[PDB]
Amino acid sequence: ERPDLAWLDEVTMTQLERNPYEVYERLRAEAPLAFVPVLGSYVASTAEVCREVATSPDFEAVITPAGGRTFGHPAIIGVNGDIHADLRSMVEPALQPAEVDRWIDDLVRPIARRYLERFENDGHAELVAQYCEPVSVRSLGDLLGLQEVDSDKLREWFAKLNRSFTNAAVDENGEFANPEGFAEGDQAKAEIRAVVDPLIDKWIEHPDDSAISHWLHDGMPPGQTRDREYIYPTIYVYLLGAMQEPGHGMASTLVGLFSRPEQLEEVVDDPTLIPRAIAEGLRWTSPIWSAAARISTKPVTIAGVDLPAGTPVMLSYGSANHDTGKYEAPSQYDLHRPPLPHLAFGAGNHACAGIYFANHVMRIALEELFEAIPNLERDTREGVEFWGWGFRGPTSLHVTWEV
Ligand code: HEM
Ligand SMILES: COc1ccccc1O
Repeated sequence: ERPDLAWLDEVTMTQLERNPYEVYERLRAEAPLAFVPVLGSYVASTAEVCREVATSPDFEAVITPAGGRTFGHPAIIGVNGDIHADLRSMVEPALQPAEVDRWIDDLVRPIARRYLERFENDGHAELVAQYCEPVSVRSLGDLLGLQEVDSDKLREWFAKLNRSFTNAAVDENGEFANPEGFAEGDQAKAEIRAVVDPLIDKWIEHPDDSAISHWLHDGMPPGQTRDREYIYPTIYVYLLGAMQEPGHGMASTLVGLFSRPEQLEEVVDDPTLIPRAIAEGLRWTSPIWSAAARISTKPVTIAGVDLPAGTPVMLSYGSANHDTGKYEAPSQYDLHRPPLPHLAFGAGNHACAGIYFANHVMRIALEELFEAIPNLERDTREGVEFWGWGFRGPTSLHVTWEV
């Protein structure tokens, strides 16, 4: 429909998943808000357009079509009004900074040590599967009340929900081009129900200090609980992004540091620099790269485009965090970049609710790793591939150390 962008017709889902950067570099220059045919949606590629859409009074929350097919209703990321207010009040207590500070160290640090103890003397490791992912899911899983769900299973669930949620390709008629791509999402949800339904049964009659027990009971009249069908979509929100992204953030940070060996040494020498390294890592490869969206509630003009009411816009925060109007050489990792606002946690009233928790999980994990293996080296016999358009991170991170 937009003639000068006819090249967008030839962009593929696989290309966006393998490497979205060239297409989005072109988008940021030619059309900060652009309809991408294979995604079937407008996409916002620049920091200005992403932040405007995420905070605009003329936009409200929505899930991308494949995300809605995966999570259903009411997922906290895609609802508004009183429902959203209730779901926010539901998840917020255990994420409050003063509360996190009470227990985050006794939570994450023994978990990090346990996973490190399995390989820290091996001299070689694949840190995504052996460390970054297990620490992320074990920390959150224990907080939720899923202590007895093995980290292998939690990692499998977030991988299947990832692929279902991002099964976004549409054909010439706007229909999903890969309809069998949702089946492993459906299978993951079926497995989650068989595991979590008996836990919910128990928590209803015998509440405890797990987060999910508090989702059932907090703020309810005496003897009442939130119906499980009302909270499961937000459980799924957690079992995808909240489980996956701290691991993505850690690993992308390590990859960025390895690309600046002078800066990796600095951080290992002075671990007070770990929060700064993580912040740049999230800017450099944003874990929730283009999974979020908003929908317009009235006619609105964005980046010169007159959008009718009811128009979805995908928020490609990962591209926004490479906006060359904001950063110098944003494709390069630079620990010493001046700290600026970034959009890796989103913006607006649907901005990330778990920032403080997530940053601590990533910080403690990297502190323990560098203490256990100060001579960590990237295994340059293998290259690092990143995968994902909706959610993005390294598929593996092979490392060595002397020893
Ligand atoms: C580095 C790790 C993480 C990153 C980069 C991240 C990023 C994001 C992003 C981009 C969104 C959508 C924001 C928007 O649409 O504008 C989001 C939403 C959310 N995240 Fe985080 N997230 C991370 C970890 C976590 C963790 C560990 C939790 C929970 C313990 C969590 C809880 C939530 C919740 C509840 C929402 C929904 C907020 C709402 O819709 O009102 N996140 N996150
Ligand atoms: C925090 O988890 C998510 C955020 C945005 C989209 C999907 C998620 O699971």
